[PDB]
Amino acid sequence: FHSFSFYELKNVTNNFDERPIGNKMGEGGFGVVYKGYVNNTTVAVKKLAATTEELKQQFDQEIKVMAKCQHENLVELLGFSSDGDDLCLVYVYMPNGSLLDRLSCLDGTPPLSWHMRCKIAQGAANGINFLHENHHIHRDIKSANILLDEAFTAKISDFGLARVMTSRIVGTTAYMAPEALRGEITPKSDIYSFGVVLLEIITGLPAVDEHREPQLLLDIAAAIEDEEKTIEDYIDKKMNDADSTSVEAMYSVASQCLHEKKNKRPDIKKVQQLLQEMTA
Ligand SMILES: CCOc1cc2nn(CC(=O)N3CCN(C)CC3)cc2cc1NC(=O)c1cccc(C(F)(F)F)n1
Repeated sequence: FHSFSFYELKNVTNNFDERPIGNKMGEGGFGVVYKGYVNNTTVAVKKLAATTEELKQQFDQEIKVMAKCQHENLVELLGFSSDGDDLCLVYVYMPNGSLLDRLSCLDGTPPLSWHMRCKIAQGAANGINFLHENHHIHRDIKSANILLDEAFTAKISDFGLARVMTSRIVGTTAYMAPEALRGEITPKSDIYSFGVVLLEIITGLPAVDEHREPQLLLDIAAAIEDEEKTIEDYIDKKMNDADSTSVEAMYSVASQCLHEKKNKRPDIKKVQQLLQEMTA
């Protein structure tokens, strides 16, 4: 971890080339992620962009929680830049991008095997466990914020909103718990959001598709629980190694996570155990 010059980060991203394939790898609400090469390693450079004050607060927060953090299932922050006109965060490069992009087979990548999906589910849950052990709430758990390294190891990203009620309601609505949408801040909200990620993994479908019926993946769960559908009907067809048994084990974990009453949901510790029993 050390301070980078804005102009060094500009240089290694070809002046922040927004063309893909180009240096642009992804983007979100809080900025664009660029491929760079600094020191003697390939790096991800997140140039932050929209409130200018809230943006700087999310920047300082990310640094405060991740500056010294090292974990198997969390991204590694290598440094930052605030000396230029734009705020930049620099991470270790995740060559296999986001769980979302790999579930979508973006840029012609092969579909993730059920085996790969199970290990990624366990990894992410191990990442969320470490945060809850250290009394951190993520507040933005989703397939886009689960990155995959050279070995498809799950790495949780985005700690800008990482932390009771609140005034400014923040997060990705497709993944947010009912109480999180009301402004409640609790680690039980992360468990819910993880439940939506498990539905994405089982189905290969994004949490929200405006051109889909139903539009929210949450409804598919609701439809299955009301005996109209079975999970069997929504299992990702782009797999050859998926067994109904272990699929239903993961769906059972997803269902418990997606309980509308926060207190009925399992803790992250119970989620890990149920996901281990799934494979063991
Ligand atoms: C945030 C998603 O951004 C990325 C997308 C990526 N895609 N590809 C692969 C890729 O482009 N292709 C080309 C064709 N081959 C076949 C394979 C797929 C690697 C990616 C790495 C990405 N990000 C990071 O490394 C990263 C790491 C830590 C923190 C962050 C943060 F966002 F928080 F800032 N980002």
